[PDB]
Amino acid sequence: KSPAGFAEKYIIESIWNGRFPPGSILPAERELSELIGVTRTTLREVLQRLARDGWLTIQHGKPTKVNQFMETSGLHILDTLMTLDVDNATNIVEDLLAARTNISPIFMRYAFKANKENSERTIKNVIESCEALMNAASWDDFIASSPYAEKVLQNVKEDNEKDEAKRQEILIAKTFNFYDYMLFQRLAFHSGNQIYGLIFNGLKKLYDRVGSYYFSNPASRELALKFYHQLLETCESGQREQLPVVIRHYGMESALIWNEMKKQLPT
Amino acid sequence: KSPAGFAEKYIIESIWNGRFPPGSILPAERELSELIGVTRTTLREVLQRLARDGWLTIQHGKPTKVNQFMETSGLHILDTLMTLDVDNATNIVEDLLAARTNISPIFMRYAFKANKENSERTIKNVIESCEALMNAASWDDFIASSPYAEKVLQNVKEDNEKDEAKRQEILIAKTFNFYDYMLFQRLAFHSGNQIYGLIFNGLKKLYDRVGSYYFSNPASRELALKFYHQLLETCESGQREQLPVVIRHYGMESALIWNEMKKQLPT
Ligand SMILES: CCCCCCCCCCCCCCCC(=O)SCCNC(=O)CCNC(=O)[C@H](O)C(C)(C)COP(=O)(O)OP(=O)(O)OC[C@H]1O[C@@H](n2cnc3c(N)ncnc32)[C@H](O)[C@@H]1OP(=O)(O)O
Ligand SMILES: CCCCCCCCCCCCCCCC(=O)SCCNC(=O)CCNC(=O)[C@H](O)C(C)(C)COP(=O)(O)OP(=O)(O)OC[C@H]1O[C@@H](n2cnc3c(N)ncnc32)[C@H](O)[C@@H]1OP(=O)(O)O
Ligand SMILES: CCCCCCCCCCCCCCCC(=O)SCCNC(=O)CCNC(=O)[C@H](O)C(C)(C)COP(=O)(O)OP(=O)(O)OC[C@H]1O[C@@H](n2cnc3c(N)ncnc32)[C@H](O)[C@@H]1OP(=O)(O)O
Ligand SMILES: CCCCCCCCCCCCCCCC(=O)SCCNC(=O)CCNC(=O)[C@H](O)C(C)(C)COP(=O)(O)OP(=O)(O)OC[C@H]1O[C@@H](n2cnc3c(N)ncnc32)[C@H](O)[C@@H]1OP(=O)(O)O
Repeated sequence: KSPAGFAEKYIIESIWNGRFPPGSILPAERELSELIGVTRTTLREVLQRLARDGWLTIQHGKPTKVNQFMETSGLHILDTLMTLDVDNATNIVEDLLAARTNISPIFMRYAFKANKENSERTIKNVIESCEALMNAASWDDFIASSPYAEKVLQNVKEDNEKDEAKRQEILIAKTFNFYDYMLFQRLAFHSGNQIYGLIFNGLKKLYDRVGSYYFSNPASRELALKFYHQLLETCESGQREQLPVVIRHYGMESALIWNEMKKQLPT
Repeated sequence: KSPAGFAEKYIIESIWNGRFPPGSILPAERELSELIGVTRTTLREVLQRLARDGWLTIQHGKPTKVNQFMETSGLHILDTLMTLDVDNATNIVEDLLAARTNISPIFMRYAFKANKENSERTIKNVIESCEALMNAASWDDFIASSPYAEKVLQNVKEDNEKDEAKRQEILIAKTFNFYDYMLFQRLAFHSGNQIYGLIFNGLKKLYDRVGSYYFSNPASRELALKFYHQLLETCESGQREQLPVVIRHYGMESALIWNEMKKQLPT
């Protein structure tokens, strides 16, 4: 769908996986254009957006280079993080998603063990809210109920989509993501190790973008809700050993939904 | 024994664990002083150093406040991160160390299964250098040998300690840390998931501060080297499942060395 979007995605992912290492000089524009298979004019502007997003270093009368990162530019991994999306950084997102599956069994294990009460409260609260989000006649109906109408309206907004039916779906997606984030992030802080909770805080904007996209699929919400229940039942039963299975199982099943939805992406 | 260092440590860790949330108002200087148990004039200069380091917001005739950090200031987790050391953020560092123990079995497992050869090569490369660092007559002797004399001189420097005997010891500690970092960071990138490798990159400065301190103890170096060997044997034997045991064991033994060394910290 988008040749410009594809070129941006390729370069970014090439930098990410080390083909275009953070210090290196980018392949010549001619060779780079031939490589990715896009028009030379398209590539030349993609490089400029990519240098504004903080991936590249463009300079008059000099070879284009990949940026050094690691506080070299100062807040150089984060100014780029603001530009990350599902379209242009699919592999970066999937790595984060994989890591989320890998590490969740760790901090949720700590949380169910030292904060058995708090964990159950969190998961129950997410389940009730999500289940009230679904089942509702409309998004407004959900907001009209719910003890946290204020908190949700603060964090969930479209204000751009004007088609009533479409804005409704977007709001449902963002609201469900809102509670998915809450479940993982809050259980992360209940681990006793602030670093797990802090990671989610740092990545909330990207989290919101991918989540609002992922949970626009009804199956995504059904699967997650069912997964939340498994978490609750696993916690109250004190069955630790099942945690890595439940989470990895959900990671697998959510993976196949993700891959079906990965099709139809314009890049 | 440093009361000023303690006050700073208390405040920093209190922000970390949520007692003083990123938005909150700090307790008034007198009460905060009674609270931490340090003289208010000492606390008054500690607050000023803390506001220069980017933790607090002080204003004449107004309540001192904690800073927002998360994206509020935008990319603010780095302005504070550069000031952290073993003295003023002991608990923050211990959280990072625990997380390192928790997650290492994850990305090292991926690396041993998908990169068995490169993993063994990496571990062999680290073991040989460390064993050459030890056994060597001095740091200069290690540098005079070693195929990577240039690379190490680029990354390992004192340039401050004037006692030749003391500077020599510092260089040995920094050099061992150099290879400890290499083992974890490179196996993390060999996991296939760039995010694990990137975590170490982002925390390298703190890693170096803590490591040069930790590996200034000969037993720490002795212990780590033994651990590296076990990693090699775990990889070559293909016994992945043993990985979390080997790593948690080392986490245990390095912990008690850490705890013994925690005595004599001025804070
Ligand atoms: C706040 C905290 C979290 C922050 C985190 C947040 C993340 C928020 C997400 C946002 C996401 C957007 C921001 C992404 C921005 C990117 O950074 S993109 C991601 C890609 N980043 C990368 O660094 C690429 C990964 N790959 C690499 O770094 C390199 O390939 C490696 C792993 C360092 C090298 O791999 P290798 O094959 O094993 O090479 P190796 O044999 O080890 O030799 C390398 C060097 O070590 C030297 N060396 C080798 N052996 C020895 C020895 N025994 N002694 C001394 N030197 C030696 C070699 O001489 C060589 O020297 P150089 O010529 O390179 O200078
Ligand atoms: C870029 C890569 C990443 C980098 C990443 C950093 C990397 C790292 C290395 C650096 C190293 C330096 C290190 C620096 C150190 C620091 O500068 S940061 C130190 C700590 N910073 C923090 O932000 C810790 C913050 N902790 C907290 O905010 C809280 O403890 C928690 C855990 C999030 C909340 O606990 P909680 O009891 O479960 O709270 P909860 O029940 O959910 O209620 C809170 C809100 O949720 C709402 N709520 C509750 N139930 C519902 C419901 N059903 N529906 C809707 N709303 C609800 C409530 O209404 C309430 O609303 P608010 O009135 O507060 O606005
Ligand atoms: C933590 C903080 C991050 C959070 C950062 C926040 C930002 C986050 C971005 C967007 C946030 C939106 C979040 C809301 C919207 C959704 O919730 S989107 C949800 C969509 N779901 C996904 O994309 C799936 C994520 N990916 C995954 O969960 C994992 O990659 C999968 C699918 C479970 C695959 O697991 P895998 O270990 O990575 O790969 P795989 O080789 O197939 O599995 C290894 C198996 O072979 C064996 N094996 C182990 N190692 C190896 C090896 N190296 N080679 C071969 N075999 C191996 C193992 O035995 C294992 O089997 P079992 O352990 O079960 O016995
Ligand atoms: C993401 C960042 C990556 C890292 C990026 C590093 C960069 C940041 C700079 C530092 C880099 C310098 C490094 C170079 C210089 C050295 O090499 S310094 C190394 C010195 N060593 C240390 O400081 C010790 C590190 N700490 C550890 O390894 C682990 O905390 C320990 C010592 C193994 C113990 O932690 P633990 O496993 O979580 O707790 P533990 O009770 O002993 O055993 C686990 C049990 O606790 C229970 N538990 C229940 N609730 C909890 C809870 N809330 N918490 C803990 N355990 C719980 C569990 O049920 C669990 O059950 P089981 O395992 O028995 O089945």
